[PDB]
Amino acid sequence: KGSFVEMVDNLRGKSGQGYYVEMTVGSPPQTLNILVDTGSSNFAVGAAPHPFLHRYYQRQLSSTYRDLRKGVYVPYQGKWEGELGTDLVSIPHGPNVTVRANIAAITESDKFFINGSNWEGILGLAYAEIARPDDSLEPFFDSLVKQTHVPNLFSLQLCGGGSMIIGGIDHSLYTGSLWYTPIRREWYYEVIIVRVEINGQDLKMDCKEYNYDKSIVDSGTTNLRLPKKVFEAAVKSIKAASSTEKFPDGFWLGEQLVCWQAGTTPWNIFPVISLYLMGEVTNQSFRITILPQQYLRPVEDVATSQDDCYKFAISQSSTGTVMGAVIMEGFYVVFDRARKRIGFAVSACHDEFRTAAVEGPFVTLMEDCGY
Ligand SMILES: NC1=N[C@@](c2cccc(-c3cncnc3)c2)(c2ccnc(C(F)F)c2)c2cccc(F)c21
Ligand code: NA
Repeated sequence: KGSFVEMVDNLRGKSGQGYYVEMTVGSPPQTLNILVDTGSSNFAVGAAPHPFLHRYYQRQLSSTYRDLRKGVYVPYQGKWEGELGTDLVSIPHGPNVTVRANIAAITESDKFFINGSNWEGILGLAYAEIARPDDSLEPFFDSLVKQTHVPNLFSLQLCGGGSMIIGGIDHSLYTGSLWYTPIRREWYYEVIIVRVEINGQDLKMDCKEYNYDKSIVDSGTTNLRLPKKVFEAAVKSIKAASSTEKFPDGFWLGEQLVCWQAGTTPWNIFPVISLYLMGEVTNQSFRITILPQQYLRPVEDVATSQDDCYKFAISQSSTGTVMGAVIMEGFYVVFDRARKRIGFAVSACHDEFRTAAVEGPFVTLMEDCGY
């Protein structure tokens, strides 16, 4: 155990409900399913009964628990609040190690836990800068790296199951080349989008529009979220490409499903979306190409099962671009913290006409694209 091979397929999930890894907290170990979240920096676990919780962290049963005598209140679409402490943590299908880490024991929450998601807490994988109550609460990955010989890198293969490879890159999880984009600032995993194309047609905006006010890679968000101006242009362009069929406005707003008779989804009418990411060299970029099989999220429901029903998984944001799970799915994503960069490669996990791609280089002879 502890080898990248034994880490393959260590993630599970429910579509739109996040991807989770099995973890243990306390001594003796208490097994919990934990949402893998690149969009936050707290390790926070249900620590009191809840209607949506199968199990929860019982601090009174752990001799290794240490109370930090400090509250944490996290309002955000909902909220969670609790108490801080430290305890022994391990990932049974991860590295062969046990570490002492900060843990926020969630004692009260609103719209945080989801009915039937199968997870009991969240593993915030981003940086200390966005940790709550402040940057002095060391995130889990920082403790893991400080306490062991685990390399300062992790990778995610999200399969729309999947794999979280801690401390390395597993070559069996992707094909082709790994293309790197710089982490602009170590808070969220912030990146820069330099160009957006839909059906190979450039949106023709100043590239700063794509990164208003930041662009991040977030496994804890389902959708591709875009700033208002970008979102409006994307929708207009997708509507034009798919004009042979007209859908309700609620569909485009992500509040209404679109259904087709089972096996008849007209994938061909929907365009490919290309996001060009800043390269590791000046004015060089690479693109990641997403198919409608990624941006039209199937909604599993026995009641609608004579059909295949989808939610449009692209939505408006007022807090910048969010490259959520629907974007990460079908790409092997390397969070290369040691080299302050994020790598993308086509994942080993489309149709007979098109395939998702990671390709480059592209030259734009260009202004700075960030805020
Ligand atoms: N990326 C994020 N992680 C948060 C979160 C909280 C609860 C459930 C999910 C989730 C639901 N469905 C599918 N995937 C994920 C995500 C989050 C917000 C605040 N505090 C934390 C904390 F635990 F670190 C996490 C969250 C809330 C809102 C916007 C976001 F970008 C995130
Ligand atoms: Na180390």
